[PDB]
Order: sequence, then structure tokens, then C-alpha cells
Amino acid sequence: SGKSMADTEKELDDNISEVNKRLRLHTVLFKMLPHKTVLYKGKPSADGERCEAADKQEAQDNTCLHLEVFDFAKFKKMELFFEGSNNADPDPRKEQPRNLTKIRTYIYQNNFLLEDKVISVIADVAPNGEPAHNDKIELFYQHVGKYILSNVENPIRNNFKKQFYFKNLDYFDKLFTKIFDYND
Amino acid sequence: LTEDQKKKKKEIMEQESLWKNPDFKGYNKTFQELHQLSKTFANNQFRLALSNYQSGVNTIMKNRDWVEQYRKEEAEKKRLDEKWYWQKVDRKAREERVVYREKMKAKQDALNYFSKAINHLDEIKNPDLRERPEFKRLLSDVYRSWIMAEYDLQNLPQTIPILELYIEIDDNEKEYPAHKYLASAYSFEENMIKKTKGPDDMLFKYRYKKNVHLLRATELKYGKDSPEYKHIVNVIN
Repeated sequence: SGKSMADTEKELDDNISEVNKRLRLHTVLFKMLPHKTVLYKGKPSADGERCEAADKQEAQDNTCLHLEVFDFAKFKKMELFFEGSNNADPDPRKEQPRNLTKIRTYIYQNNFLLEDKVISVIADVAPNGEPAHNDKIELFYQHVGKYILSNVENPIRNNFKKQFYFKNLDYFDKLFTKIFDYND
Repeated sequence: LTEDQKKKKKEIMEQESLWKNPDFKGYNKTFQELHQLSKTFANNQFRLALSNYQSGVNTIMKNRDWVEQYRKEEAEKKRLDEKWYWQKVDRKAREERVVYREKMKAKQDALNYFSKAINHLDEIKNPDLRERPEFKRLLSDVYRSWIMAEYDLQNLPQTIPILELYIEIDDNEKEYPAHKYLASAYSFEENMIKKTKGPDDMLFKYRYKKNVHLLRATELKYGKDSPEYKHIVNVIN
């Protein structure tokens, strides 16, 4: 019944929070790949929803990480936008986390269907706030129209975080981790 | 320890307990909780799925009692034609063969019951009912007992599709024993390819999956950027 639906939503809110708490750690990559993975360092740009790769990838003032995922074509993209500047120290083993201001993800291939529509873009504008931040997640729907996750009926809202968003957050945290470990 | 290290230590011990070989205290706790969940769920197919799961676990518990009694009765026999070392070892090997064959039959009966528990859960078609914590708890318990029944008899390749279905359910992917068993079963399959001189694609497939679940089990129990995590990553890289 609706009790189980409520518990499921809470577990999913916490799962996206725990991974966002790990994703905020990828600041360690600014002073710093697994196959088919390409990382760019850059800055939040344009309208604030997209990440612009730096001319100087190693620059100390980069505040966004842009990660592209390929397979057999581009399958996925993530942009981690961080609040705050980086530590002056050039050694990445000493760098600390920065709460994310935003997480922007794109799905190009291996698209998931939520009630038969593709959410190709997900825009999280409060990734390190209260786990229950569905009103901060914009969904761009293709059959791309803007919907807010908090206005999604619920199963639907649960399927969104279970099938699309948590998994992408986890996939990218793992890829950023592999890159870090390989160069650290 | 930090709040995360204390939490992790507590959770690994609870997970090791969760995968503990069955006994009477665990049986009692498990089924009293499942029956309370069944009353909350109020779904006839879940009730039937539980009735079959419990029958399967009962088969396992009945066998454990049989094995002790059988070995006892054999130990108490006088062996007049046991003058030579080879006679003693032969008789021991015959005992072990009878025990293993009876355990194999108990496993087959227990898995027929687990299969029936799954077939009844399959009849819950409403997606709001399949997402029930009660549904996920029972389904996890059925797969866990199924994995263990096969594991005990060294039927490791057979445990892979069930471990994989298990980890897809309700954050079971964050369980250290689940990844330990997957890694061990994948290791067995890798060794089978090396011993039988099988294809390279399967050698690397099984080796890859062993290393993924080896590293993930390590990450889960010891933590990211732990001496142990760094070690396994450096061996793989």
C-alpha cells in the first residue's frame, strides 16, 4: 500500500544522498582512465546548467567535473558542479570535499523509460541538502519537457530514482573513483 | 572509530549473522518475523510463498538432524572386518557418500519448495505489491537459503544467477557476504575454464567478475582508500 511506497521513497532519497556525499568528494580530481571513460576539468558556464571544459585541465580554479561515458557512441554524461574554491595545495591526496551546487546528467543511449517516456536530462539543484530533495530535481522528458520530480505521482517517482537517477549517480561516482585511484 | 567506521563494523557483523548457517534460534526468529510480516501484508500468494519457503527450510533443518543421528548410529557399530588401514578408510568414504547423497536429495526437495515460493511471489503482479518491504524480505530470504543450500554442496556455478538476482533486491548489493560468495563462485568458474582448457572469452569474463566482486566486498568491509582497498586495486591495475 501507500505505506510501502512511502518507505521506498525514503530509502531512495537516502541512497541518492549517500552517493551525492561521495560525489562531492571529487574535488580531489581538480589537482590531479578506465576504458571508454573521458574526464574533463572545467567551470560551471553558460546558464549555470552546463560545464565548460578548461583550456587548462590542471588549473586550480576549476570548480566543475565533466565526465563522458562511451560504449559500443556516447552513452552517458555527468557534470558535477561544486560550491567553493579548491585548496591551494597542488597535491590531490590532501584535497577535501565541496558540497555540490548541482548535478546535471544526460542519458543518450541505454535510455530508461518512466511510464514509457525517456528522461534524458536530470538536473539536481540541491544534491547535498536534505535527502528529500525531489523538488530540486528537474526531469527532461522525451517521447524535452520539464517536470519536477516532486510533482510525479507515486509507482512513478520511486521508479525514477530507482531506475534512472540513483544508478547514474552510482555509475559516475564509481568512474570518478577509478580515475582518481589510477592517478593517485 | 568514526561514526561511519562504527556503523560499518556493526553492519558487517549483522550481515555475517544474516548469512549464518541455519540453526534453531535463527529459524525461530526468521519465521516468527515472516509470519508477522505476512499478517501485515494480507496477501494470499505471499502467505503461500511463505508456507513453501518454510517447508524448504524445514527440509534443510530435518536433514541437519538426520546427519547427526546417522553419524552417531555408525560410530556406535562394532566393525569386526576392519583389520587393515584401507578397510577403515573405505568404510569412512562409504559413510561420507551416503551422507552427501542424502544431503543432495534434501537440497533438491528444499529447492523444489523454494521454486514454489518464487512461483507464488511471481503471481503478485501489481507493481505496488512487488515493491512491498514484506515482498522483498521474503524473496531475499528465499534466494539466500537457496544460495546457501547449493553452496554447502559445492554447487558454486549454480549460485551465480541467484546471487545476482539477490543483489538487485533492496540494497542487498551493499552486503559483504553476497560479494564474497559471488567472487568465490566466479573464481571456481575461472578455474574450471583453466582446468578444462575452455575458451579465453569465458576465462576473462569469469576472472573480471571475480575481481569486481572481490574489490567491492573489500570496499564494503574496509572502506574506500583503506590499506586493503588500495592493495586490491593495485593488484588489478
